[PDB]
Amino acid sequence: SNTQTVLPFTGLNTPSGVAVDSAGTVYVTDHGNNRVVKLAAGSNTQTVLPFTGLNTPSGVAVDSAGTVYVTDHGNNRVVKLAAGSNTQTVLPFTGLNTPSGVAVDSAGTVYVTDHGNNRVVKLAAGSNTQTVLPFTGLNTPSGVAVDSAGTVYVTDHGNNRVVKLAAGSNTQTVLPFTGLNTPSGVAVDSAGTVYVTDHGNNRVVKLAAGSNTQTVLPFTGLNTPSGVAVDSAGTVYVTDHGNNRVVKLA
Repeated sequence: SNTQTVLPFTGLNTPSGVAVDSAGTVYVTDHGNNRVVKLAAGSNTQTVLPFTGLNTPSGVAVDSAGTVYVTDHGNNRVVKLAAGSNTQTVLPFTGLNTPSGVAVDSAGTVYVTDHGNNRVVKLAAGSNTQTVLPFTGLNTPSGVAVDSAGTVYVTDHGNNRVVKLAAGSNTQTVLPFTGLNTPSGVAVDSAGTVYVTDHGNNRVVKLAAGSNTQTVLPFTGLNTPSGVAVDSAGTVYVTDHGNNRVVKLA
């Protein structure tokens, strides 16, 4: 599709991040209202999820069981809510500072950009010990995504770059995006194409794996976009933070 459409979230205030599940349900962190909202595909009526005591939530991820994970940025913590449950749990990360983003892999391992500590941490399901991943030379990571191969992708805000860390070898590669300015969010589709919100340049750009061609997607009029998500059909969703809206492109 060539035309962006605004999703009918109601009462949104500075959306900070977005995730989409395999049913096309769209989850958004409403940073300004301290809440997380979701909209089923084709619905006009959002649901406010029963998270509690959030403070400027910065990011959201959804696992294959429908469990929703939120970086509760102002409380230095990560919370999760199982599908159908009305009581969140706090994941046992320690020492986080203003965490910016979250991703979850097919094993349920949770990855968090610990933005205030310039590091990326991961916690396997059921574990008490978090692991600092061997990224190097980060400057304020702003978002994270993980693919089926366990490769972890991170937007490096201060260095205007996207990095990926291969599982096993721990080889870190800078993806050949160009002209980025404060990238804010990242998503990866099932084909390995990487999508990035180029916050400082008000655009969203995608790069297929191994390519030196980046594509500006035909969103229009963006202002400081904060997050991106891509569904199994290739539909792209963006939190257009500066315009208080969530836009999509099918």
